[PDB]
Amino acid sequence: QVQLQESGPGLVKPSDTLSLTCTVSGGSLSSFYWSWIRQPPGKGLEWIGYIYYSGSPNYSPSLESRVTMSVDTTRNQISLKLDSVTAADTAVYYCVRASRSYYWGSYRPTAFDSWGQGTLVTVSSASTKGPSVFPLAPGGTAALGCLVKDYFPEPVTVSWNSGALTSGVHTFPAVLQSSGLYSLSSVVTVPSSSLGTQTYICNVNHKPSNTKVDKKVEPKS
Amino acid sequence: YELTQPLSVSVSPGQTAIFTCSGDNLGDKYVCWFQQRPGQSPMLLIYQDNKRPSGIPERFSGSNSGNTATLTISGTQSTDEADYYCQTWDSTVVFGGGTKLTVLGQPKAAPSVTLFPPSSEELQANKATLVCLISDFYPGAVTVAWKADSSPVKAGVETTTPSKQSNNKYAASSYLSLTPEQWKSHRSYSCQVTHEGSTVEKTVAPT
Amino acid sequence: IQMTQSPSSLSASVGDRITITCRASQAFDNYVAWYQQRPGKVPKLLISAASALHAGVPSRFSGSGSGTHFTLTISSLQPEDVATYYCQNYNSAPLTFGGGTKVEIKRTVAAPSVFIFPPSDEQLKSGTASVVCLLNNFYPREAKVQWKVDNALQSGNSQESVTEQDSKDSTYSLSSTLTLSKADYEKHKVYACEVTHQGLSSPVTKSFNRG
Amino acid sequence: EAIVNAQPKCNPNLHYWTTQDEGAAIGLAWIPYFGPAAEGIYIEGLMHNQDGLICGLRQLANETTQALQLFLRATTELRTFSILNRKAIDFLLQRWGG
Amino acid sequence: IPLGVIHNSTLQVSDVDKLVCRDKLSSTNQLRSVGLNLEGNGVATDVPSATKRWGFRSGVPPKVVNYEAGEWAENCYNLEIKKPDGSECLPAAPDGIRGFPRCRYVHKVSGTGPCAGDFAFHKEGAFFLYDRLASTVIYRGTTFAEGVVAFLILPQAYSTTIRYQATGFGTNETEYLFEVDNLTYVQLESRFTPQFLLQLNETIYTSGKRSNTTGKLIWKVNRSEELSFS
Amino acid sequence: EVQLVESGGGLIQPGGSLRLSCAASGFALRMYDMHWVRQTIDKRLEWVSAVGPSGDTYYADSVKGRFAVSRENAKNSLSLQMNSLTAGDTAIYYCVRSDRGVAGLFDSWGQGILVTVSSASTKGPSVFPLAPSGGTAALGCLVKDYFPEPVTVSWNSGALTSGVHTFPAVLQSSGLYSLSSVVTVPSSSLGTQTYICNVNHKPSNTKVDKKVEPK
Repeated sequence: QVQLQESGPGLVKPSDTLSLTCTVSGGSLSSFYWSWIRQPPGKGLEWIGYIYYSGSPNYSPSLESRVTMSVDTTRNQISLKLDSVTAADTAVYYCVRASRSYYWGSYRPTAFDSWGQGTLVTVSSASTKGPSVFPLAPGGTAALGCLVKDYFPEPVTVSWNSGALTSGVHTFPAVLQSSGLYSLSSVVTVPSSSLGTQTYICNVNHKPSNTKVDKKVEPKS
Repeated sequence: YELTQPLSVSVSPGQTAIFTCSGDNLGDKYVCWFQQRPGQSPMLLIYQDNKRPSGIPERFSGSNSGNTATLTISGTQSTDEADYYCQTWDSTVVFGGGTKLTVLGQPKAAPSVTLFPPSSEELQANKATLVCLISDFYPGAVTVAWKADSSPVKAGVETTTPSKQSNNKYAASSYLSLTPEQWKSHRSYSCQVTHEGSTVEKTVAPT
Repeated sequence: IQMTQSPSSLSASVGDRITITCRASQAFDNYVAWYQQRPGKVPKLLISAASALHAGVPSRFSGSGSGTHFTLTISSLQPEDVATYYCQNYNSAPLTFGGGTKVEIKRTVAAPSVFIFPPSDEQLKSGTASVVCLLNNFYPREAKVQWKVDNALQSGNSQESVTEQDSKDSTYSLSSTLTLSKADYEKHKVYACEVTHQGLSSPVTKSFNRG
Repeated sequence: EAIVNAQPKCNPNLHYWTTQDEGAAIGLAWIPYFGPAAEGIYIEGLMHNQDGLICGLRQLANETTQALQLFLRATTELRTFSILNRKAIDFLLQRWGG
Repeated sequence: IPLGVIHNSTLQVSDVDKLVCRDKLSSTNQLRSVGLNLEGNGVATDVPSATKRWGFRSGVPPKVVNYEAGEWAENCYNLEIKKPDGSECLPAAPDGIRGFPRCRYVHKVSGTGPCAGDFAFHKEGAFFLYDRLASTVIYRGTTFAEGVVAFLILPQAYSTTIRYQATGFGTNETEYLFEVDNLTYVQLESRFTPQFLLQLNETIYTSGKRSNTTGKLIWKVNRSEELSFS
Repeated sequence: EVQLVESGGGLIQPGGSLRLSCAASGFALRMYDMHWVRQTIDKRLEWVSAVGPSGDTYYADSVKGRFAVSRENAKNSLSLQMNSLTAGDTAIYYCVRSDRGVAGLFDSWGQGILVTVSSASTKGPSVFPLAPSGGTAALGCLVKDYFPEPVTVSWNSGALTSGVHTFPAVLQSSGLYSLSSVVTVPSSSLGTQTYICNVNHKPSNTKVDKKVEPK
């Protein structure tokens, strides 16, 4: 099965060159067109460009002077480079497969038929402020959690017990403070009897500042 | 060249939702439709005007002629709630602005509210945050106010927009930032969540 | 174009399973029929399309095969199944039948009741004399019937006939008929039919003296 | 001239089938190994009787038969496909000379 | 062979020897060969009369053309019939030739008759439409659709089978039965929509008049009235 | 229900002629292909000929050019003209209905009729008693020196069937047939119960009823 994986969500400084890669696994690169498509927060979709392994890349007229794409057939990878980056370039970037067929007197892309999960690129200068995470202490159910405070930029991901704990887990979208910094919370709901019968550890990943935290939440009301 | 989609389309449960996508001589081009559920990647629904990939049920159909392409969903479910995008190829790729699908004549669910006091660890760091987490409400709109004792709090409040949840209810969060002295100087603090004209309030106290 | 069957005959106990094979030379999209002919009776269609059971046939009958090898199986052999079975190609040319496979029940050995009959006076009147020896309701069919006339063992002047296997008790009956001229008959005294059979610990002799 | 449908009836819709699952141009849908079976390659469509078009058609389909039959009689090859590349050649020859 | 020409929705009938300067033909792609069915002209589809339409004869070799796009059929037919002593009536279907693609009803007429003639042609010119190939002869055990072919020059821009048993096929004294059970059948009084034959199907497994190892042949006469034969 | 009744058989000289007829009931000839199938002396089954409702005739090569098959739909009857006969045509002949639908599938069989081709006269049988002599007693009739086949034998005009064994005929060196029919009876019924064997030999128009007395 053909899978698409974008590099990893995180930071780029304003005016810098954004560099992303998409790694394709269970299948050869050569049979498809490959595109990049992005989505700024709360907005629609914007095509950046596409490339065929044996062809020349074509780019959007409005990004043409700032963007390039490349393919590495031996690493099974597609790259994207985007120059002179600003806050308007903060977005989810998707690696996107496009099928190739003959119609209307040429080989042409036919459909954006497979999309990656996307990678969130946040553009910013506030020296990658990492999060401070604090424990949130606990009918028939108790709620406990962790507060992920004053980090910047997005994104942060959160798991519990290294992903072993998924049931009753709710991670909230971050708030943007007047400070310009972000905060979010993650909580797990457990039944009354379950509470205290095992460990609860909050795993916070802030890739833009290269930090990770395991805050153990002591089950004490 | 630009593709025009309405901002919003609504439908009654189990009935037919129709999306329009218009552009100058759109019928001369091939149109694809995509679905995007909240927090998820876009997915191809329709390509070359009316063709379905595997995985796309027959109740989804596409058409394109003249200056208008349509996407039609029969037997629409609330699980079909998503943003829907029209797309074609001119001299370059062009996407419509997207149409948000709302399934109406849905029941209602009151918000669940959990309020956390500042942690001992945060207090020892000489900071204080009250955390009001709001979940499982429908429709997805709430207003949040804070009180110190019986008095309204203006400053230090940060609130998120509500966001679609896994069970397809909604969630939001609100934070109140205090100094440790402010926290300890009052007998209580309250988070007040108003949903569809009625209010649930949770209260915490320094103990 | 040529149907042949194997074996020519087979034996099995009641309740046992048996299989008849029909070999086709050339192939013909498996249009093979099976027919049952009970002894002294008219053939009846059993199976078509190699495996399609017909009217009134018990489910213990099954057919299979393909191309040119085809088979008929009985899963619980019963007395009323004793018969000759024919395969036939139909829906093709030429229409030909297998040579048939004869099915018999394997049982113990029920000794024959033996009876002897002197010639009637009416027959003697005609200048000929027939002596009849009857072996009744025996199994297996194999029997040794020897004629003795005044203790010589008589050659070449007797003939046998055997019934078909009885549809009730699965037994056979046999007649042996010794034919002499009237003069020859009156030339001797003791007439004896000696019967040797698996069910007879020793041979049984039925005799009479002329007169 | 133009044709005039003269059949006893004409069932004016044209629910048609034709060759290509032409979104079979994706995945491995094109690899003979993978893909549709003998009866999945076709695509449907409905044509309405816009103007005399379809009745016209059925009437043509009727009118041609005679000649197309005589043509077949003349032909020695068992399966004839060439007829339209035939006409297309005839057509070119026509506007490249007489 | 005449050539259908179409602008917008207008259908002219030319040839090329009459085509005017700038009926702009710029691609081989604008050339299509269509296969429509007699079905959609009025032509009945009652198995008896549809049968009555075809016939047998030898000494005339079969021919085949190919059509690119067909028409959905309400009715089709499948012929596995023979002459009294085995011997097939119809040839087998040579490579490439398959069963017509779209039928709502397939009418599998199993049976027997006399076959005076090596092949069976259509007695009005019509072609037997198979999978993208139109023949002048019916091949054994393969579904088809009575139809006729046309040639165009465009502008620039599940199923169910019904079984039958029949006798003296080629003859004038033919007799048609509708096969419902391995041992039960019904007499075909011509005027009989397939929907109706399938309603008889339903009302027989429901009612219960499907015989038991003794073969019956009922006769409907129009919840209704079914009699028996003898 | 379906009944098929053959007639017109018997004994004939080689090179001679016979006409078999078959009367059908319970269906309708128009609806079936009709066949003739024979069982020769080696008990092998052999398809002989066929005719369709329109009268299209077919023959096994072994009888082709010598046989002629025909039918009358309106009379629901069929016939087999058998000419240039040979000893190899000696057989039981069956009128047979083939499944309407597919050809060669023989779903209905007549009773069969004997045809013998040989140089030899018709001859009525002599019928002699086989007199009984213990719980069970046996008695019978000897049916000797007749020609050709067949004969029928009954006991007490069919009233007595139990324990009856009628043996297949044997050809004697004289070229005439002979067989016996026997019946097992309670020995205590002898002297009081009358036993008569009924013998019919149609080819010779011979009919004998023989009373079999004890001793």
